Amino acid sequence: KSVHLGPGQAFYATDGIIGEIR
Amino acid sequence: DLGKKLLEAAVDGQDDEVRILMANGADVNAADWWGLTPLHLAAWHGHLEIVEVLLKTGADVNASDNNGITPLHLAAARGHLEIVEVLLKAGADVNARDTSGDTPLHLAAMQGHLEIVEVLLKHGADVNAQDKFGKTPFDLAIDNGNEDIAEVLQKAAK
Repeated sequence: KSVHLGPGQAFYATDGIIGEIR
Repeated sequence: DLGKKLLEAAVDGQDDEVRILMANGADVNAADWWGLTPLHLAAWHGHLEIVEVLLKTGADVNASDNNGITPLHLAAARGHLEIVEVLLKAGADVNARDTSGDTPLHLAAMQGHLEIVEVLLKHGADVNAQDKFGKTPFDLAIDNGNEDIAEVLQKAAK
């Protein structure tokens, strides 16, 4: 739920969303 | 609805329920608000048998979510080697860019998954690919102290 910027940003964004419904 | 339950079944490893839902007419390519499909969620959580069932029943191997993330990105990033192999055999785009310009090879290099890097390279991954931050997979390996992956990418680039 911290915002990872730069390389991997898209991945971390989706990885966090999936973590919500998981 | 059946699509919501299939997304839940796929992320939670419910092999039996995935088959029950697809028998009862669930859309194998059901997408949530965020563009995520059952195959994304099974690939993310390492549910190999579900990935195989979904692909067998018409799942879109190259589905991207709102961040351009494909099932292969998620399996590569999350270290699910057998899933990477199955997704590539089914026609996953090995060089898909997400909205950061990261490829599966960038994410495997960043996340320290060496056998996944090797399989991606074997299937035509672009070693020279630069994300939107100007990084190659080699650069992300170096940045993350993944020296084995950095060495393998330097050889591939030669």
